[PDB]
Amino acid sequence: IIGGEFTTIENQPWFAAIYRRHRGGSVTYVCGGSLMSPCWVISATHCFIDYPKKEDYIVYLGRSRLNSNTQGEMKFEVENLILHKDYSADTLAHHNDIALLKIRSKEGRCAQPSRTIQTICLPSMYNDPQFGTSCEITGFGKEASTDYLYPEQLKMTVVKLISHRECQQPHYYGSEVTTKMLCAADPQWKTDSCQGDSGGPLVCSLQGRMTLTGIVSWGRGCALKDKPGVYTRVSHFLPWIRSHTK
Amino acid sequence: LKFQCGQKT
Ligand SMILES: N=C(N)c1ccc2[nH]c(-c3cccc(-c4ccccc4)c3O)nc2c1
Repeated sequence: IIGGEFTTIENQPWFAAIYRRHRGGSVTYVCGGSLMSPCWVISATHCFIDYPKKEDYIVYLGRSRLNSNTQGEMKFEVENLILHKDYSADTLAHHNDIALLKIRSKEGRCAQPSRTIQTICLPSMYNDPQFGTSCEITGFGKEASTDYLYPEQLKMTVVKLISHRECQQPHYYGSEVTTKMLCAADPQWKTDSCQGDSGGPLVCSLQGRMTLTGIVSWGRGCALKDKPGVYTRVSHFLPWIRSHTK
Repeated sequence: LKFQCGQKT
């Protein structure tokens, strides 16, 4: 996240940290995700596309730091990894970039609720906030586009939803953005999501609830003028989500 | 106690 403040997971109790194991001893961060129900985390297909070996990923709930432990955290294995059929990427955008991970603990259980572990709410069929709404994004991704390391502390920031009309302006992303994506930026192009934030959540309040309105997906640069962050429009995938989380 | 989506405590 470029800008933003540092937070603790108590302020984002639905955020999940997904890591990959390597033979040699290291586990590296892959992407963020969010918990929808006790056994399901939702993230982005492009985070698993180049290495769809579920047994090699570890999911952690209740984590405020990247490589150190947080008391209360829970570790899970990926029981089912569901990527999106029709996922495609072009020179920038990812289409249908949503993925689901069913988690199982070594004792055979799913997540349990605490002050550091909570689910986030889904929107209702194709229902979104109106452009202008302030939503917050969170994650462990880059702090500057030039960095080559990720922060050790969780970060958060607030961005506003913009319209498709504004995003599809030729000098923004033109037709690369579709009806199944959402764009969010800071009025003064100062804070944004960046590499390392993929799969994490875009939360806004809808009809009273804190709802997962978007998934960090792509963007040209980080916090660049007229280059909003693009998110997967969760409200348009509810059928798909249901199809697997039944 | 149990999950209540969207609630921070
Ligand atoms: N400016 C943004 N709003 C933005 C947001 C998320 C991003 N994620 C990435 C990204 C860049 C290189 C590799 C990956 C990646 C991560 C995990 C697995 C595969 C690719 C990214 O998500 N760039 C990103 C840019």
